Amino acid sequence: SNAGTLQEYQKRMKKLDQQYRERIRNAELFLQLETEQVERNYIKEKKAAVKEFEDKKVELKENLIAELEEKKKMIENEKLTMELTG
Amino acid sequence: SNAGTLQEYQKRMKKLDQQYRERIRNAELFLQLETEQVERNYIKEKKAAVKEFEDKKVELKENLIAELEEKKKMIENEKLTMELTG
Repeated sequence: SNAGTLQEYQKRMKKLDQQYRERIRNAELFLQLETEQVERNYIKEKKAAVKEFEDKKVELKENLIAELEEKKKMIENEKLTMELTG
Repeated sequence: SNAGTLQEYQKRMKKLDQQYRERIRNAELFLQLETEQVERNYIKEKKAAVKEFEDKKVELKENLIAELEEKKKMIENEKLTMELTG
C-alpha cells in the first residue's frame, strides 16, 4: 500500500550515502594529486634557482674577464696622458 | 692594482650564493604553506560533502512526508471514482 513509496525512499537514501562516500573518496584522491603537483612545483623552482645561480656566475666571470682587459687599456691611456702632461 | 676589481668580484659572488640559498629556503617554506592550503581545501570539501548529505536527507524525508499525505488523498479520490462508476 505504502510499500513501494517506502521502497523508493530507502533506495534513494542508499544512493545518497553512496554519493557522499564517493565525494569523500574523491576528496582524498584530489588531496594526493594536489600534493604531488605542489611537490613538482617545488622541484621546478629549485631547478630554476640552480640555473639562475649558474647563469649569473657565468655572467659575473665573463664580465670580470672583459673588465680586466678594459683596465689594461685604461692603464695604458693613463701612462700616455702622464707622458704628455709632464 | 687589480686588487679592488678582484675584491668587488668576490663580494658579488658571495651575494649570488646568498641569493641562491635564500631562493631555495623560500621554496621550502612555500612548499609548506602550499601544502597547508591543499589540506584546508580538503577539510573544506569534506565539510561541504557532509552538509550536502545532511541537506539532501532532510529534503528526501520532507518529500516522503508530503508524498504519504498526497497518496492518502489520491486513495480517497479513487474510492469516490469507484463508487461513482459502479
